[PDB]
Amino acid sequence: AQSFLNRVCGVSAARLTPCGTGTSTDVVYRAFDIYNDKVAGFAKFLKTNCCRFQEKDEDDNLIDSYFVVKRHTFSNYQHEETIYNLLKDCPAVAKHDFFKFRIDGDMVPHISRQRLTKYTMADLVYALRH
Amino acid sequence: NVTGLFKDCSKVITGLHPTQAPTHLSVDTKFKTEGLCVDIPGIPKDMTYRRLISMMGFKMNYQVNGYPNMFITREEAIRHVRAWIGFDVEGCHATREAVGTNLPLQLGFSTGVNLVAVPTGYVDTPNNTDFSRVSAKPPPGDQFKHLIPLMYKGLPWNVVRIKIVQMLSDTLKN
Amino acid sequence: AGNATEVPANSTVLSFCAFAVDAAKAYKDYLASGGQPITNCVKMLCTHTGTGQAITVTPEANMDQESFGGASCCLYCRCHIDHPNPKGFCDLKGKYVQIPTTCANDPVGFTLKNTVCTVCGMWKGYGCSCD
Amino acid sequence: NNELSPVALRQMSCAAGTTQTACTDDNALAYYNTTKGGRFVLALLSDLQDLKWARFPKSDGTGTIYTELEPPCRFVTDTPKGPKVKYLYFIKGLNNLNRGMVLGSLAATVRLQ
Ligand SMILES: [Zn+2]
Ligand SMILES: [Zn+2]
Repeated sequence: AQSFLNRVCGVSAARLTPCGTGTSTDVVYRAFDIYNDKVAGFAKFLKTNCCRFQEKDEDDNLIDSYFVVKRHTFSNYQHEETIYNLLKDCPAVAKHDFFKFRIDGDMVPHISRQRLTKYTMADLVYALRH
Repeated sequence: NVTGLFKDCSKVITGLHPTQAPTHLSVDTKFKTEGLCVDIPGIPKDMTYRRLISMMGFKMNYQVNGYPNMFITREEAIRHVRAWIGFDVEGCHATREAVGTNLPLQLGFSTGVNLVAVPTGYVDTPNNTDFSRVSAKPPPGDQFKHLIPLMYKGLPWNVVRIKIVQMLSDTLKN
Repeated sequence: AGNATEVPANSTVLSFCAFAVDAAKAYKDYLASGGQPITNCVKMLCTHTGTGQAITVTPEANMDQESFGGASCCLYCRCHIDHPNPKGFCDLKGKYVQIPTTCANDPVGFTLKNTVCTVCGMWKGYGCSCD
Repeated sequence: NNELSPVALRQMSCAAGTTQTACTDDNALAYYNTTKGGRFVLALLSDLQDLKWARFPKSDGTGTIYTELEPPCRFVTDTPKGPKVKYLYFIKGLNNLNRGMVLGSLAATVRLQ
């Protein structure tokens, strides 16, 4: 399994510890602000297109930082790419990292958002209004 | 006035060290000082650039007898039936590394055929061009949604030209 | 997108070298087929001091001649076409070409008709002590 | 994770010019949304260097509007004979929302340089 887990620890702070499962995704109860064409609102869905790694610390204590790796369409993989490649500057951008990895015989793409935070401004504002 | 003929196709805008650019336009404005180019030891030459190049704007019409002018005029194609066969192709542009080039994907004629093929193109290299295979996507037009299942299943050029010249060699051989 | 490149006025010219498979005798028939030259060779500049060896890393020129680039001097590579080179491309891509004053109108026919001599490293006849 | 808006913004041709009177009847390209209030208009598309006014018949055709235009946005489309200069005027004081959806439908339709 690890070569993956290895291979998404990229180059930095190899102290990871998948509080996920193995190489499968995760299931989180997170409160989005959503508005496609059909649904809408500010509500708490069950999201699951993400593998989630809790980065640990020297002395091997946990520590609030995360690597969130999402897996989606090739085409969309390109869009995200060319965009990120346009905009890798204004420091308010979490430093992404793209790659292609294999699961089985499948060359599934993967995007790796680096060092985030367990929550998001959503969970704050939401679970303070409601 | 500049050409889409041999117009560069990759997004990299850093001019070529003119010892790696076969034309007086593909030189960065670091060498052109009053229409002349001055050698620069301040930076060495580059060996890391793989850009596809456009293949448009031809307008082929030299004038010699040693080749017969391929394009036939109004009558010389009306007179000669038992040769009429269609020719049309569909194309697309690349995604990440480059864009701005037209390359074929499906080829149709008068014969009830529509050949599939993966796109490839002349990438520029510090030694010559290579004939490289690049990621492809159809144009964003929604009427090209029919063109979705054609990019991940096409064919290279060698087998394609064999099969095409052989469709020729059994349908037009008569 | 990318970067512009060719002149539309010599389009036809490169067209004859884009679709040709016997492109050498083809383009020499073109130079002699009712046309004016490929008006885009990179124009270098040097002190015109040094030996006559054109194939040089930094312009190595005479008082008479004049330097163009190294790469922009082979039509086999000027047209991105395939090469009959054994392995498998053209050499002059990367250096410079100081052609003597006479034959320096077009360096394509020069690079193809002449080729450097191993003795003096110059173009064979311009000049040489080759016997 | 939150998609914006699948579109339906139409495009017509009509009248615009530089002053209240300079607007010739056919030279501009309106992008608009027929909302609750007629063919409610959003932005202008043109090829001319400048057009500071436009004129369009009303809902029923009573009068001709005298809707001024923005300092146009510069860009180049492609036509089979190379690049072609084009400007995108906006009806001044049009907030980010419709500017955005117009850019959406537009850049969707026209691929630029
Ligand atoms: Zn060559
Ligand atoms: Zn010699």
